Amino acid sequence: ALKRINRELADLGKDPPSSSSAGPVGDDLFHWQATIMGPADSPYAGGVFFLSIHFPTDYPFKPPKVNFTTRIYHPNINSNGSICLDILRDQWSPALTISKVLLSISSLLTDPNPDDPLVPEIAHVYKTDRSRYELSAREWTRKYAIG
Amino acid sequence: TIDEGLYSRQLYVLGHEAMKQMSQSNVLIIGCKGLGVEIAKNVCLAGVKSVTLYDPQPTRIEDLSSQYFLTEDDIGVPRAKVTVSKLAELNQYVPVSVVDELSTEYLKNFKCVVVTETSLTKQLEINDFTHKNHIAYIAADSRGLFGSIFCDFGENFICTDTDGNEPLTGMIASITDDGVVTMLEETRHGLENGDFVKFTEVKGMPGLNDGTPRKVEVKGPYTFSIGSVKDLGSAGYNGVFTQVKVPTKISFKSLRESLKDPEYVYPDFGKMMRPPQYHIAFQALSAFADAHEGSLPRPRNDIDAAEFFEFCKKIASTLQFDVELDEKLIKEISYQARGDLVAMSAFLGGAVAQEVLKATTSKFYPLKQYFYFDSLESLPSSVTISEETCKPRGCRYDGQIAVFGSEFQEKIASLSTFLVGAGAIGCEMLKNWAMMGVATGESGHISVTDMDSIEKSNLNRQFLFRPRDVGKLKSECASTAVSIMNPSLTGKITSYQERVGPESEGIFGDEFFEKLSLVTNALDNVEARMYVDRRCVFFEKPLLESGTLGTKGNTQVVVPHLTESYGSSQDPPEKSFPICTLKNFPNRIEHTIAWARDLFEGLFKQPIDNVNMYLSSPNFLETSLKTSSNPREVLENIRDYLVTEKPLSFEECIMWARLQFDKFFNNNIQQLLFNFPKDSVTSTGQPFWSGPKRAPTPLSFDIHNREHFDFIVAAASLYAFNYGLKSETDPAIYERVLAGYNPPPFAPKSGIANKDKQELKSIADSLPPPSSLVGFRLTPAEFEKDDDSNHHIDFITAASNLRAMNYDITPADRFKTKFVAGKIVPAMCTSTAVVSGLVCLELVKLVDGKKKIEEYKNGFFNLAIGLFTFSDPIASPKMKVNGKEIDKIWDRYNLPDCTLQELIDYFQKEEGLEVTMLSSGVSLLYANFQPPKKLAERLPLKISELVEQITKKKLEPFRKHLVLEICCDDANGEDVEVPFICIKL
Amino acid sequence: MQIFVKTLTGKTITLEVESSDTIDNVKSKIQDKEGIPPDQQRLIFAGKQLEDGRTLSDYNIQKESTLHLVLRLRGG
Amino acid sequence: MQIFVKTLTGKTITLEVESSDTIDNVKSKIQDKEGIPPDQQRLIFAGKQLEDGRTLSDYNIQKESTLHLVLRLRG
Ligand SMILES: Nc1ncnc2c1ncn2[C@@H]1O[C@H](COP(=O)(O)OP(=O)(O)OP(=O)(O)O)[C@@H](O)[C@H]1O
Ligand SMILES: [Mg+2]
Ligand SMILES: [Mg+2]
Repeated sequence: ALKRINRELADLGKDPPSSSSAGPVGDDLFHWQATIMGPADSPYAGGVFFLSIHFPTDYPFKPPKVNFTTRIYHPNINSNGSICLDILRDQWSPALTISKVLLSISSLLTDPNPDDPLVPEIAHVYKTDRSRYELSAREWTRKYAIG
Repeated sequence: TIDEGLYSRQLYVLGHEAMKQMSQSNVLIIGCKGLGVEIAKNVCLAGVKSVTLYDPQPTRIEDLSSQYFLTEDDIGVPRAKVTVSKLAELNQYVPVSVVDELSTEYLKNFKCVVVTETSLTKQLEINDFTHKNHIAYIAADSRGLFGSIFCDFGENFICTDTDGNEPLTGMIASITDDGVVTMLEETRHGLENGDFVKFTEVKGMPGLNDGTPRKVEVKGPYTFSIGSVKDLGSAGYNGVFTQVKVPTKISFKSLRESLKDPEYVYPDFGKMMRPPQYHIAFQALSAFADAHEGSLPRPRNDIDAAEFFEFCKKIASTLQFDVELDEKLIKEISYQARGDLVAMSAFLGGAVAQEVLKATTSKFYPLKQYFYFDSLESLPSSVTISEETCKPRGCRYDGQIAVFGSEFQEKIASLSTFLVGAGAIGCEMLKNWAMMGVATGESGHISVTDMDSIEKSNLNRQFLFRPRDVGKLKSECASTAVSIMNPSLTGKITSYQERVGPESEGIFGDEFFEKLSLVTNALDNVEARMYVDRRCVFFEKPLLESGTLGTKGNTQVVVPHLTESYGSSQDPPEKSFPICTLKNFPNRIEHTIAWARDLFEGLFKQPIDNVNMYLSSPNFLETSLKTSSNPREVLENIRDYLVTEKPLSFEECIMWARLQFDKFFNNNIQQLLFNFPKDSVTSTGQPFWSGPKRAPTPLSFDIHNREHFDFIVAAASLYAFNYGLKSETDPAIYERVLAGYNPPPFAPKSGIANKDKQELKSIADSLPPPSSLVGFRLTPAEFEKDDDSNHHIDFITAASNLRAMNYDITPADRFKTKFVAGKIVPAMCTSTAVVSGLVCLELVKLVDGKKKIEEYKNGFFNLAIGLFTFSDPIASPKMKVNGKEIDKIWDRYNLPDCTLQELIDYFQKEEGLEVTMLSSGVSLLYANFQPPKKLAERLPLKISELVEQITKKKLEPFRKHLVLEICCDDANGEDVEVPFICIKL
Repeated sequence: MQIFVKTLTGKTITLEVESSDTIDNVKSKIQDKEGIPPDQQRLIFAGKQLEDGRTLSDYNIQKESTLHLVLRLRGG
Repeated sequence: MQIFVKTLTGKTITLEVESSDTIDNVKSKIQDKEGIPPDQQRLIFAGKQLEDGRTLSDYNIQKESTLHLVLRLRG
């Protein structure tokens, strides 16, 4: 696991992710702290979201545990930071890199999926009153994702 | 009336009906040697109605080679008489008897008849009777490293289950007018051509819901066909399908008929020409015994071998067998005629016991009809095996010396093994080692470790433990039992109660491991397997891995510098459901059981832990306010469980349980339906509650309903346990308390600054001070499935069934709920016996020090279908480093405790490689991209000092080495893999 | 060429292959028909475990040959 | 030519296509008409699932053939 994790880290260092920056916490290779920038064409524009990534002892044969640490008002992210992503629960394979996961999370942020929601109330607000959802998302990203 | 406290693991393999039929079947066993006693033990543990033994032959010393119920004080006593008393203790529900004489008509009292150590004429005489009276007949034989099984269940055997798999079920998406059934998105039905299915809940085609099975024509992994459904309708939508398993009729031939034209079962496809040879060889053995007053050929005797081969020629000519006899193999069968190995006995006994259970239950596919097996690759080649070394010495190991010799006996007697785990496989392994004489020499020793204690359910397949041993440590009991079996092991066994893992390296350290000869795993989880595999790889010790699951099993061997390790291959992972499915949209009972388990943890475990930690840690609040993802939840839990909702009697517990019922089965559903009404549609215009999403309906509490009352009782009892109150079970108090309950009004909420922190502070300071409460603690509930009086499984079952009623899912019972929630692994005694036999057959290969990789076999088997297969181990991969051949697995660098700069310089000058990353454990000691100041600080330090500084933990005094992982690049910049580094402290 | 694969659970699978196909192609076909990733498949023919990077003709696998698809178990 | 695509709810969509048209183009037409992303469209004909990168002629789709459209939902 150590060699794979270091290879991914070096690959990140070589070619910058531009919109993301993940690295080990202190000197522990199995605990990373990543950062994601809110897409410009989204309610979360101009926001910095911190994620915690926990590689299991069996990596890459078990998915990393990725949790948001910043509060976000999204139909697919709940108060614990859990992310409704298929590739993190049962579709995980030992061929996906952390950069792919970060790109998937950014794409999820750019457009939510209210048809299979994790937070039914936010999904209902999104489906019925879109403008209120936009205002709430902007308020939350200004209150938590900036500073 | 099956005692589920004992047959818990076996019922998950067989079932209630199968065991009900088993409990009414009688088994007769002729022969009480190692094979016979193994079969009888497995049958008694299985749970047949009764067992009868017939063996009037007086005991002899050599019989102790594989008979573990015989002692040296029983010489001259009939074997059955001395074995019945010890067999009667294995299971209290299975009487064991002895008959001094056998008459043909007496056979009519038995459901199954097993025959061992009997001549062919007697077998023909018995089978001529059993066949025409419809009695299952099994005949087993074990000669040295060769074995044979024959089954004859009658001309009209009815098999109800042919593979032992659960019926397949699936969710449909659409059924066209031509019967083309399509599965949901990316879902496989798993059917085969010729299967039968029945449909339910199909809309648009009500005619398919009657329940008549229909033929299945598989057209792809996602679709199949059922025929023409023109009349029933035009097109069907949604619904579910379930496979229907139909009985089969199997016709067996009598032994007399099948001798001429046998039907073979092949345990190995690599040698398909052998079973025809063994068929002649075993008959020749019987003829030779008949011609010499029942005496088999003497060990490694050439005259007897020649006469035996003459008999083989005669038999082959008589039967018009157009097969060329392999002289070497047949004479090998002759040489080992008097062999009696405990490993072969265990293997064949497990197989034959499974066949007996098939006969008595009409389940699983039986052997049809001849099963000839050999493990001739285990014959030693590093020692002298001749007539002089194989002659008997008048000791209990004669049956083994007749195959391996005295020099190999000396080799076995000085082994130093290490057995990890003392479960079913551990007990079988200890028995096999005791019988084989392992570690009975001056320099021998056995070490066994296991941190668990004996429980009632373990007695069903761990025959070394008795009911009086419940509550004691497994390792001590196993060591004492095997010291009773073989007295020479007194003082040669050491038992530890230590878990093998990173925390026990102070006991199983360098000194402990350097003295071993091999390691044998008997574990039940993959983490321990991987850890022990890594330790064996580091210390370069042979490893024997084995595993079982229901009727399936496998065994693998890891040999230093020859094969790959256990961790070089990948296994399928456990399936975990998406959080969105469990939280809101379940459609299977497994989802509701997982939800109920999470609810149990969140109601009776987490709040109690938070309250207790608040009353112990002086700085708990501040740490929680910035550590947890929801400090508000922690504060609310503490407040509710300390002041707001602290019960003073059991009536308040009942009221709390009623409130929780409302919270989790009536109000959350109302909120969910407020967010997504049943008539809502998706963004594409499709209905929202279609397919995998089922529309729920709120539950209204009714005291008379059984599930509601069960939930109330279990929740109130668990809450009282948390607060230490006196619970009750009389329905009168529950009905009286719940009558006067006024539900608070509830209305779903439509929704519509920094003061929240002030509110959190106000809540925090409102809590009573820890000083005011000293010595006060709340007892958390620790999940325990094996106790049927703590209400854990009762609560989980009630919650799961209530949530199933919410979403219109078919509820399950306590049996299936315990199976799913407890992560129980089905277990059988027969599979354990087979795997132990295979492992002990590989152990002799390891002891002999075989070098070629084609001489070892990894084994896989499924007894439900009678499948056995073997394959050579995979050789360890090689690589080129600096123009040198390096083993990717078993090679390492040995360096002194130098500085980091010196290590880098050594790798640059010696291997011509540039070090880019260096890590130890879970820490990054050095990386090429670190800032220059940090490196300049870390460069002149020794590796031990660097590890201590980075990990912030001093190395223990017992630590004698460090393992480092290094990634380096060549001169051109291409990354080259290198083996790990072993720094000697 | 047509070959058969028998699973440890009793299922049978029919594959249409050629003698020149690599073991990787066979594993991919088995994944298509069963969903088992190639890295988790253990194929046995005539007492030899098939390894990636080689061809069928290396193992003398001819038409109507029977392979066994096996797996390890964690109990015990 | 013309073809018909039936959905899980009983709706029928008529499409004007050619035997040489790729599956991707047909999925693009279905996305333009119904708004369903191609990645979530699962088209089935005669018990076989249509795969991207191929053409209708590869599946022997002819005049006025009938397909079935189901949808997979991202988790
Ligand atoms: N890391 C470990 N170190 C030492 N012994 C272990 C370890 N993990 C498991 N064991 C032991 O291995 C044995 C596993 O055998 P088995 O699974 O048949 O027993 P069990 O877990 O007690 O029973 P059951 O699974 O039927 O409830 C048990 O003795 C267990 O204590
Ligand atoms: Mg236990
Ligand atoms: Mg266990």
